[PDB]
Amino acid sequence: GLMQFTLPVRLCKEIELFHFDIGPFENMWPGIFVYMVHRSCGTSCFELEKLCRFIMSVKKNYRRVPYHNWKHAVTVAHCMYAILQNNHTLFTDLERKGLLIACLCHDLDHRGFSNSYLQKFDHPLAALYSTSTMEQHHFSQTVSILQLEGHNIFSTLSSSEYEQVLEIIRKAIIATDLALYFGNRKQLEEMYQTGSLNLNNQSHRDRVIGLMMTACDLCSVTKLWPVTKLTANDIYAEFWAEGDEMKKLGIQPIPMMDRDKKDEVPQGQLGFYNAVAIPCYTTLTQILPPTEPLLKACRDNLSQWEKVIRGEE
Ligand SMILES: Cc1oc(-c2ccccc2)nc1CCn1ccn(-c2ccnn2-c2ccccc2)c1=O
Ligand SMILES: [Mg+2]
Ligand SMILES: [Zn+2]
Repeated sequence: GLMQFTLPVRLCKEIELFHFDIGPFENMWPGIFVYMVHRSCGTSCFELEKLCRFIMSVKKNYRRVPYHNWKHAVTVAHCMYAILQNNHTLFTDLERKGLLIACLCHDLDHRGFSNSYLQKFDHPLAALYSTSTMEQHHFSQTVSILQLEGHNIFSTLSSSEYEQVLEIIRKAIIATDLALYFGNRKQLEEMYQTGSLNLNNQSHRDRVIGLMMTACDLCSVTKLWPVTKLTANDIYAEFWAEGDEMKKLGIQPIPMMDRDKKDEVPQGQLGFYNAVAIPCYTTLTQILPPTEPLLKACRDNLSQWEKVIRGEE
């Protein structure tokens, strides 16, 4: 109870900022997450013994892949922490509980391959889950870990509160399927502009939480340039492995996954910022004004990719 987590001064200050990088010391990431739960949710939200056992089981079930790894899980949870802390009174007690856990669990047991590669491979998961294949798997893995003895961090919730929080986590994790993002943002855009957007309407909250999940998931594009640029290498390390595996199935991959087309990465990032990232943080900033620093950092990184193309870096 009286056992707080405390970070060194630089981390205590910088963790509050959207653009915080969790650093290369893996052994500090569990402490960083508990710190964020305690400040976001409270020292009472979870039994520390159960939370610590949940965290280490989640870590164990992330794989040693270039990008979709334990560091990504904690990075996405921190972006959610920053949004929740800058939007104090907008979110319920259960929502703050659910979303930090949802973010930590959102890519559980990722193999570094897209839904599309699972389908073309004819992976068993593609027969079990026809759409949002990996995301249904990520939710399935979350429930499994929650049901390990001593791992049920929600035990002190009532039956209906427990069902509500698992429903928050399920929708939050499905929403990280980027294929669903385009339509979710368009609906939120129309709702905001026509003025029909209502945060007491559960279906509306669900959409807002979905966009928050996309925003946290894409948050590598909202870091300082050197972090964004170095994270890009890990992202493309996976894309190019998938492209290799597409070639082994006798299918030319999209250029984004074809390592022979490394040259075109700068223009590819531009399209992505313009088509996905900037739209995402613009709509998020309209709905939740205090998330504007994510939009600003994203615009700064767009400007940096424009400089790469112009030969200035
Ligand atoms: C559209 C395009 O075309 C090229 C390209 C490159 C080289 C040659 C020819 C084309 N590159 C891109 C953009 C690449 N791209 C896609 C998602 N992310 C991303 C950013 C943060 N998270 N994620 C993310 C990663 C995995 C899964 C989900 C999300 C990302 O960087
Ligand atoms: Mg994912
Ligand atoms: Zn992710």
